[PDB]
Amino acid sequence: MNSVTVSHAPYTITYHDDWEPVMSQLVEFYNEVASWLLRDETSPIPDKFFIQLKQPLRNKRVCVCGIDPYPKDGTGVPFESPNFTKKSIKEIASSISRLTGVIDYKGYNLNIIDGVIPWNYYLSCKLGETKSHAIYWDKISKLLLQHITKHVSVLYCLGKTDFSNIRAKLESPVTTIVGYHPAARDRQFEKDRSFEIINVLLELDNKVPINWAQGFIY
Amino acid sequence: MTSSADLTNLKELLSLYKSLRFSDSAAIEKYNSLVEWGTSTYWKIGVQKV
Ligand SMILES: O=c1cc[nH]c(=O)[nH]1
Repeated sequence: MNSVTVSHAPYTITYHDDWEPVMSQLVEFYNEVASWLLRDETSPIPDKFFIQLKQPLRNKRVCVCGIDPYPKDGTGVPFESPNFTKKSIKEIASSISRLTGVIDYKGYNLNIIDGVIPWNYYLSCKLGETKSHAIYWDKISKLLLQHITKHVSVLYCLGKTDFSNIRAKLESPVTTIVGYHPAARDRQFEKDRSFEIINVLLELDNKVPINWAQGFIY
Repeated sequence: MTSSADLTNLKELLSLYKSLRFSDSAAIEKYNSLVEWGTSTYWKIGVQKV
């Protein structure tokens, strides 16, 4: 755990060694935009924008990527709902329940699964308004997602519309699956087999499949 | 990318990858056509045409 200093809240960014190559560029990009973005109240709070940079990358097989945080109550960990109250994480948990046959559980978190890094393409939104900070994060979002995708075997993006152009944001090709957002019409997320697909793709790359049941909180 | 159909094709690609002992033209053409579909659909996959 290292840190670097920026000129706007949160002022310090703490990061695991595996992120070192992007940190000086992150500092330059964040400094040019942060004052604008800080004019709004955000999800998450500025002190949590970068908490996922504390995760290692070298042990990661899969990135699970949403577009931006919960409009409210973002923790800085994508999809994380401490008291298991947000619809998206409950839907993700029901899919994994159906997949694994675990029926009794009290919560689910993508961030406690071996080999998985949950990620948000944009690192904040103005409170209550999805994608409101797309314009600020743009260059940072590319920088960080490109770095992640040097390490993972599979990128799984949630949201057909949101991620329709994701390939243009990446330099090197990476295995990329775009599935439905948990709130898609017509129970489309329920029918989606992305978690299983990710595992077959991992096997095709001689990697160990993800144990999705590790996400459960009991 | 999403679907039960996609999953079925990938599983079949994986099964053929694990054999790699093609006894006819059909199986080898299937394997290679699945590679092409997988690569187009997911951008990059871990196996290669033979
Ligand atoms: O962190 C989150 C929460 C909901 N949806 C997302 O895309 N990301």
